[PDB]
Amino acid sequence: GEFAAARESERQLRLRLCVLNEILGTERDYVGTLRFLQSAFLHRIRQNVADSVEKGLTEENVKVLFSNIEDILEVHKDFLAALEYCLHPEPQSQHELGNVFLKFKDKFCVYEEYCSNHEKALRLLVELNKIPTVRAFLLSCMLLGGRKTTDIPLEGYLLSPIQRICKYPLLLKELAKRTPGKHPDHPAVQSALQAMKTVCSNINETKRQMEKLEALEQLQSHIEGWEGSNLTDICTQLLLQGTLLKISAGNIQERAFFLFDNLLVYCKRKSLYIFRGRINTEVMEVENVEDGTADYHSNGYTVTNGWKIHNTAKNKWFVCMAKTAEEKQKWLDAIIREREQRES
Amino acid sequence: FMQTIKCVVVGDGAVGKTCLLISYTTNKFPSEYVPTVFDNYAVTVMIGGEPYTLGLFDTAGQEDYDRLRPLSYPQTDVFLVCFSVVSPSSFENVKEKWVPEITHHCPKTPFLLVGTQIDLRDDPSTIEKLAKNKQKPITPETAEKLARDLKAVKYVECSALTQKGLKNVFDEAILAALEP
Repeated sequence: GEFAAARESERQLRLRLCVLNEILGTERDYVGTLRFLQSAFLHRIRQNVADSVEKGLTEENVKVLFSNIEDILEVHKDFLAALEYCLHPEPQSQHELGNVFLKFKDKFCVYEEYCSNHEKALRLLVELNKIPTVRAFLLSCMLLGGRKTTDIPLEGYLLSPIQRICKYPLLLKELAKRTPGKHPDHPAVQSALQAMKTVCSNINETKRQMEKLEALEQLQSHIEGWEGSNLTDICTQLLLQGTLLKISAGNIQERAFFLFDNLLVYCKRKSLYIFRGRINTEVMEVENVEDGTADYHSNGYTVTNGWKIHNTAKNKWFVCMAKTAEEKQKWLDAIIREREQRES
Repeated sequence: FMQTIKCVVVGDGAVGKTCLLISYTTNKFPSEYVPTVFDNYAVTVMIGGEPYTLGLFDTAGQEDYDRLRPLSYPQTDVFLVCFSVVSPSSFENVKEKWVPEITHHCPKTPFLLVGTQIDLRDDPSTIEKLAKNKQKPITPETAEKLARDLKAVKYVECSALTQKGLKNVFDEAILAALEP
């Protein structure tokens, strides 16, 4: 009768203990991994920089490869210690973790620098591996660290943080699941879950915007004869690009157009492109031209999928045309969205 | 001098890819608890009498983070694209999300179509739940159709609970990785 209820009741506690224990243990393992990364590799190359440099490891390479992993480690030593303190001596049913997650939320932002850099790190790594003595060195560090060749290489160990930080919310959802409603930890657990999800969101979006910025940088690096301030100063992302026919001052030129938030650029496609012109969207009026129209702007040419662009700052006009209606709709809608967002 | 193979397991959340990896790697779990964390794990396998190192990587938790996921994809030797046979949504997500992504990031790298939780095909409760939506489980035929369409190497089924076909999934993965 009440014995069934008791059985179930304890059966739940078993699972909760399983959750807490998994959290603690996986944390210990993670910290252990980072510690191995520090002691086996960093300490070794620091012991003798002559060998590392001679055999093909400049400090630039180390710096790019390992990023800010030691800071992450310094965070997780303290965090693990906090966990050990809260779960003293071992996970018990009435133990409440959520607050230790909440206390350390703003500490985790350190990951943002790592992930964003990681994409470069591995891409650097693949290069360094092609060098004989460098690869041999990096294997030597693994061997002198006691661990094996068949065992997981440096790459995975470098990958580990991005895996680790994304797993805390799952742990916390299972924990919130095994936590009773009137349990003192329950709300702290829910809150901790939300916080830890927000962390991952921030990391992700940080990486994204970083990559967009780098896209702008690349695009500028592939354009010769650029005029005015850089895109990185006044733009955040590329919205749309494509080929249009440009009728200006009597000239008929096919050009590559790039729409950035805040401005539009047109270039001559050969660097891959030659800068032809730029227009701040804040002083740009785009006016739709009905298909079939022929005026002095178009030099008398009959228009299909065309429109006129007005640079008010220089009081200049010119005609843009597409080959498909979809392209026209694309550019129009994109400019509309850009202008819509720039105000707010 | 024993070449290592990188196998990356991707797919919808809660299809049981983690449970799959854990069930393959170890037993002696008390089996009432479902561990959520699978750390990267090397496994020595025998193929044609020759030993290889199968590196196992999990992607669980990264589902909502599209920008973070491709950080795991470089240097991959073979992919496992998973979906639950009792979850039409995951099945559709293989077509709408995962295969296009892994093919975008690694065009020349082979991938297998993995159907999971087959043991739930004969669960009357699950059948009822799906019947409320006028749905039904994924038939091996349909999934093989999908596999052939998306140019997957082949379609493999398994149950982490029953361990039916579980090992052979990874065996086939290694085989696909060892294709010239």
